[PDB]
Amino acid sequence: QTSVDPRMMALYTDVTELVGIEETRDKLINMLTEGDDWSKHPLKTISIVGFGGLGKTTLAKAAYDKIKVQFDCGAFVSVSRNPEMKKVLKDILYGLDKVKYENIHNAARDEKYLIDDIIEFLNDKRYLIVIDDIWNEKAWELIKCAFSKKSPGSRLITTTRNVSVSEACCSSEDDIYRMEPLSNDVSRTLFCKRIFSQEEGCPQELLKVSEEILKKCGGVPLAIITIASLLANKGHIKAKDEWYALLSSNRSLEQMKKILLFSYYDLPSYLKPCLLYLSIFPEDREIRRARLVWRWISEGFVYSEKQDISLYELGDSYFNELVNRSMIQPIGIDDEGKVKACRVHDMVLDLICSLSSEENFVTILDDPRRKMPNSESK
Amino acid sequence: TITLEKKVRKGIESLITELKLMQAVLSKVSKVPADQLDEGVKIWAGNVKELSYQMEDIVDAFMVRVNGKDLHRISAALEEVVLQAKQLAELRQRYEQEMQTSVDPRMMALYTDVTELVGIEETRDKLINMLTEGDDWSKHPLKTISIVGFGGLGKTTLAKAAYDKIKVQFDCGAFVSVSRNPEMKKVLKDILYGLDKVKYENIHNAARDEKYLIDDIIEFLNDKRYLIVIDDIWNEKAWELIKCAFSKKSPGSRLITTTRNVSVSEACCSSEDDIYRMEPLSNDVSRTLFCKRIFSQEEGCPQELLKVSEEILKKCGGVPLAIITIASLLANKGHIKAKDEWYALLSSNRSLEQMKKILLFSYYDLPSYLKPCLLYLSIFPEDREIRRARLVWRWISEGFVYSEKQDISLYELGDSYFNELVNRSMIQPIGIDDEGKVKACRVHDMVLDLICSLSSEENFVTILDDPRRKMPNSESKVRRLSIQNSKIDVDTTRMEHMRSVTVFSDNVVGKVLDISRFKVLRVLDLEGCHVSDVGYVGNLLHLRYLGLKGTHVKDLPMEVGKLQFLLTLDLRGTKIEVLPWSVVQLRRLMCLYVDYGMKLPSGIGNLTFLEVLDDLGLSDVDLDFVKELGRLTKLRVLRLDFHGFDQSMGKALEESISNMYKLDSLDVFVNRGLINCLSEHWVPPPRLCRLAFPSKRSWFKTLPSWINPSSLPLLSYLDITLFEVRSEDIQLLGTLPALVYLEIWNYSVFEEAHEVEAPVLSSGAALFPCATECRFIGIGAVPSMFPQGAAPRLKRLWFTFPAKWSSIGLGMRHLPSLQRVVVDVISEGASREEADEAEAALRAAAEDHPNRPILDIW
Ligand SMILES: Nc1ncnc2c1ncn2[C@@H]1O[C@H](COP(=O)(O)OP(=O)(O)OP(=O)(O)O)[C@@H](O)[C@H]1O
Ligand SMILES: Nc1ncnc2c1ncn2[C@@H]1O[C@H](COP(=O)(O)OP(=O)(O)OP(=O)(O)O)[C@@H](O)[C@H]1O
Repeated sequence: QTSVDPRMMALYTDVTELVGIEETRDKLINMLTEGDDWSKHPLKTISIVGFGGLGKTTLAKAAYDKIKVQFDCGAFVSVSRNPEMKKVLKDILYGLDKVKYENIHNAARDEKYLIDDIIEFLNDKRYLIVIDDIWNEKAWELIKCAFSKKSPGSRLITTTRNVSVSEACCSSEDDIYRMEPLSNDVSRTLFCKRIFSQEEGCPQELLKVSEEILKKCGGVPLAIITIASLLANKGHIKAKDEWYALLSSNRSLEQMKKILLFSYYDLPSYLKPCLLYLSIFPEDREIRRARLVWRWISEGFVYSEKQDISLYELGDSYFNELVNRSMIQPIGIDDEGKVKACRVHDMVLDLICSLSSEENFVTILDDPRRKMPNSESK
Repeated sequence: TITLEKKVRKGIESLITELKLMQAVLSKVSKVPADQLDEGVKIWAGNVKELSYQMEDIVDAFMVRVNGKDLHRISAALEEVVLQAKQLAELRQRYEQEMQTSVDPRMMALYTDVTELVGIEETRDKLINMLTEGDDWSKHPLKTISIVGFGGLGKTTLAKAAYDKIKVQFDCGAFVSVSRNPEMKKVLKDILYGLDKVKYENIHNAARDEKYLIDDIIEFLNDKRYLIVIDDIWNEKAWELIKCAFSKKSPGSRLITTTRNVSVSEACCSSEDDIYRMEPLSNDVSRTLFCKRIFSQEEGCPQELLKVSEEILKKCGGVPLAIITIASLLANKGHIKAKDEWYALLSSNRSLEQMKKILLFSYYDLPSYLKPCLLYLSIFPEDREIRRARLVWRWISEGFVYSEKQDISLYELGDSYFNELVNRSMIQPIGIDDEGKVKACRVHDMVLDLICSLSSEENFVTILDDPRRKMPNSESKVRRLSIQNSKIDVDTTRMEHMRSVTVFSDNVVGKVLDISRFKVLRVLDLEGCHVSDVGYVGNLLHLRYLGLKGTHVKDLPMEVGKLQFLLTLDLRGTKIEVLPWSVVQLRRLMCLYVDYGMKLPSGIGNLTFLEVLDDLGLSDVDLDFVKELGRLTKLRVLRLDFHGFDQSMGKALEESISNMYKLDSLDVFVNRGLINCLSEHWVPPPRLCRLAFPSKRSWFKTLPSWINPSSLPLLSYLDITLFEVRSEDIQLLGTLPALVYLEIWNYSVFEEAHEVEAPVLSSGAALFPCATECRFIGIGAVPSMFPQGAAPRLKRLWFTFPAKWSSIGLGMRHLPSLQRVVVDVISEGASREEADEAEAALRAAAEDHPNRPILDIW
């Protein structure tokens, strides 16, 4: 049969296991209400952006559960990558009132009548609605119709991985919240709590390997949690040399890989090679963009049939699109007014290296790891 | 050599069958919108198209040229093309692996805010008045209104506005939309659910046939007033079925329908007064919409942008969809773009994709045999207008028009194709031809861009402009070429397989390119160019259309007799005087345009199949010529000149004319004097439909006797100048059944010194059925002409009135439909004091009429 989205179980995680939410939760809550007469201003929309595994839907869920009391009706809907609009509208309706629209998932009407139902139900009410995991523009363009009328005091929240989608949702660029990774102390406490759960005392021999591992994670809660479960080995903590072996180099790991690969399976077909090409450069350094663009043009990944196009600006567009989908961190400003360099997360780099190795796209030569392929003549 | 002949025949028959199959497949493919095809099928279809072109060329070569060398070349080409076909088949089979739906883009527009519509109030109130129209509207029978126009014009918006405004004064209503390929069950369920959301709340899950749903609708509407809107009807069967639910009679109920097709609207409404034709916005309204959309708050356009703004607004054409999309494109909500960027856009995103997808519905709906005929319009320049006869003859020459019936003329098929294109609101017709049909046509500019892109993606047509649209980067096989900017230079050494060349340049460099190398041509069109002489027209052997109009050609090579296939030969405005004799030997020839100053050779009787002959000389000609004229039997248009023609032999000419059974139009031009032909006891052809004598200085005597409505049952046009008109001559014209148009001159009033005599009509009613215009130039009377109310369709009247008759009444209430009157007064007999008296009198007589026509005294 078909499997279920691995991100669904995370909605049933206990609340006493979240480390550093209070600050961000209260900041978002203040961004929503913001005043004493917030219940008299026009409808507002907030959006949250970042890369996968950063903790967006967790924060939205926290704020929603905290302040849902001060409204009349609300819902918490999730849109996937390839959505069916009927399903989304039925989900909204069933979330607004479980009794009246109890059998709404069996009705067979088109989108116009479902939108009319949503409009009629929301007349003269304050509502708080969260829409999750939007992946492109058409979906929002259609769902926006149900919130066309004006309603003083109502609020919308959306979460996404794509930046242009967030610019299209919100009106002002002050209504965008950018998720950012945890600090070092918070990450360390999460780690300890996750593994040394009760002692919360790290032995000394493990300190420096712990620090290098935490640096490799980068403050992303998903990676921290998965590696902590890997090293926990609930029966027994592993040995120091085994920690070293892991650093140099299961269900949770498969889940993390499957989750991160959503952004790769979503790219247009002409952008997949341009991404794998990043597995040529070493780990932590940064890459000049001009080098990348000229090498892409030389390899033959950039072409068009129009008569009046310059390949340089096509390549630049490809680079900006890769940055747009939150798969690359830009750094600095070039001497011609553009980005200077780019960085890549380390787990993403490992995924890319494995993907590109499974197809003879690139062969790397390190002595400890990644030696010559055993049986390959080409 | 006997064996070779037998083999080539077999190969050709095989190719013909294969061509049929390939065309079936391609037509099947070309229906799917581009978003549902996969790349494999698309690539394979392109290659199949190319092979089809090659095989057509081989078949044509065999048909024309049939010796040893020819048969050898043909056998070689046959073998090669068969091999290529097999190879492509294997290639497709090698990489075949088997391994949601979007929403209508027009749906979001129903949720647009109402404060963003600019100029609705007037049209909205006009439609509302067309619906109610009175105080007792709630007691008249059921009425149906329809709205027509092209896409993006604002039909459903207007319907929605009126509906929301007046829905209160009814009991029940609904707003349903039918798509292109509808399911009738879904439409009926939609109506039911719209009428009552509570009772029929779960109606979309019921599973009954159409009969029971129709019965439910009929039972619910019993004893109620309802207002129902039905949207986006695309053909006739849908309405034919939905009409059954509104079969009973219900006083006070109303229906509205909106559509893009004209025949559908004629089938919905009863009277042609219940049709609303949407028309684009004016210039001021369009400009305010533009500004509002972009400069939203300032509403102040900077000066440097004024003229580019005006050119852009002219290109949009007043269609709200285009205005809105281009305004969003130039807005760039972050920042208004720069002036040079505006220029770049003018010379040359989500909203743009949506607009293209919306406009392409009318293209994906055409029958398969009409899609090429539309793409062919991408050959002509942007804003000019196109003659329809040119189009029709070029379509026939290219091979787009064919049928298997035995008794059909391709000219009327082509005319039907043109009228169908006009019917679907994809072409704007302009003017009236000299044979009673449309003259020219225009195309919207965005539609033109869409057509150009579509036709370019398939090597259908290659255009040559220097700034944009240069030679294709990697293309060795070009079939149809269109030269518009003579600045470019052409290679024309790889273009072996041309089919059609057209030059639009007044420029000298236009005549520079060599033509004798295109050994396979079908259409040569040099109309307007300044070429001087063409001796290479022979040795082409494949032509079908030779268009030389308005060129400086002095004389033709006496080798045109070799072109055994030549449908059209157009010589007008050239400097030719005598046609070469070998012209007689063009057995397949269907159209001959020529000036009356050119000498035709003798044996013209051999040119059977002639369907159109223009401006015969008829001067310095013997009798056997006028007798030969009687052999062209299937001839539908004729024009004569009678210039030097001796009027002693008119009887033979009239017999030869009476011999042509199929015939529609006829002209006779005579300089002066009395016309000494077409005597009485003539028996005109039965199907005649248009007759004209544009002389205006050569009169008939009293009237031809053969004008009785039995001999000419069909007639919709007439133009005669009589010597002296009687009173019981207009009577005979009243007897004529159709007679849409009419124009009579009285020769004695002007050239002689006779005076205007008042004609009186008597003994009858309904004298002029279907007479929309009448110009009695030389004779006039308003009341006594039309007693009891006759000609209840007239719209323009021309008559003369002496000032003597100031002391007959000018009451214009006999005639309801009057809209325009043109008068001229003769003031020498009566004094000025009677003159201004009569002027004010007829002015008041025009003012009392409810329609309030316009006057002109002259
Ligand atoms: N502050 C935190 N403390 C502990 N765990 C956290 C915290 N924030 C997030 N997590 C954990 O991170 C995991 C993934 O987070 P989440 O799925 O909310 O990120 P996301 O932005 O929704 O990812 P995606 O963009 O793929 O939907 C969850 O299992 C959650 O338990
Ligand atoms: N008077 C107006 N002012 C502003 N916008 C208008 C006006 N009329 C129409 N529009 C806009 O034009 C767009 C298309 O109009 P509409 O779809 O009603 O035309 P239509 O005749 O229904 O087209 P189709 O024949 O394809 O259904 C709509 O988005 C509407 O907002």
